Amino acid sequence: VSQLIDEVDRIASQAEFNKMNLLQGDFARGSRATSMWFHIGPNMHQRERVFIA
Amino acid sequence: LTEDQKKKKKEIMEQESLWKNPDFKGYNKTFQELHQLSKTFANNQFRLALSNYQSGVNTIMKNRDWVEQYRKEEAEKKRLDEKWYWQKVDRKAREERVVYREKMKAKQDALNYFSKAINHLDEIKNPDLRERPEFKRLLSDVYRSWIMAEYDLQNLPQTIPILELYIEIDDNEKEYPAHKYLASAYSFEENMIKKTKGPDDMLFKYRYKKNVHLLRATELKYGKDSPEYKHIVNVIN
Amino acid sequence: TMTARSLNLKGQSGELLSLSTADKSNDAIGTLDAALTRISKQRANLGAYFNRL
Repeated sequence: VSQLIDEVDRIASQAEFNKMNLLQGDFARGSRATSMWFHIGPNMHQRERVFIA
Repeated sequence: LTEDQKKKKKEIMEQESLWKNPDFKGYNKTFQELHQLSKTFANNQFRLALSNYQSGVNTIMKNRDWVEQYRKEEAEKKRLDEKWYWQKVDRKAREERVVYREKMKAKQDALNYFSKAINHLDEIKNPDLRERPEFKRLLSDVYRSWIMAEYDLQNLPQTIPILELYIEIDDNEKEYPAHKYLASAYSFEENMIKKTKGPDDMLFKYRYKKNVHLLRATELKYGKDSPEYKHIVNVIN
Repeated sequence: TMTARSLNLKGQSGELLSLSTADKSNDAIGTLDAALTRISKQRANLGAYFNRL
């Protein structure tokens, strides 16, 4: 169990995509609150943010 | 305390007030005094320089009002798609970037006006006029608001040439906040070199300049060979 | 693991042609449970590790 717990902390820590960390506690804020904005329509104000930890 | 330490305490508080984030009472006080300079100076290009500075400060003041109104309007929306922690943070991230980006636009409009205020002061060519307290105080107020506009948005490298021009004017070098901001902005640049693995010459240049203005700010607020100075002396070694 | 994983008892009370004897029969039995326990736990640790992988 203990190692399975450590594995969880490691998954959260190292689970990156395009060098962004998607699971550790850099949400709801890290050094900046900048997080996963996706720009969905062609114009401005057609936006979404995703957060997770 | 000594007569100089009592005087110094008074002056440091006045200097901290001088660099106070803008508000409506400070706005009024500032434009009383900057107009007082227009009174004696009686120079159309100085008048134009002040007219542009005032338009720049008005941009900043109108922005501060916008930021409260925007945050108010968002707070007053019913958020029925906000049952997740991430969705609450999402909407927060929407707020912060819209507010920061709007402040960035206000900063440019304020700096375009400040740049125009400087371009008009540049047209005062007579050295007997450029050495006037009226010329120097306005130029100081333009640089101070310029420094603060950039500082608030974390644009610290950009504050260095303006802080340096600022301290060259009419004993501004004896202002504790001016050296505090220089030291902090230099510290940022030192950290940038350490994070980006930049050249050693720039690491030491920025570290040196940080320590010079750290030491001078300390000297100015506490006095030379004070327990507080003596501490900075040993660290800088 | 090595023989020195448990109390590695050789010989037994009485006359021998060796220079070693076992200890308390009851503890010698307990020792072999200890030997098995120590290795069984190590195997179980490896088992668990395999499941992690």
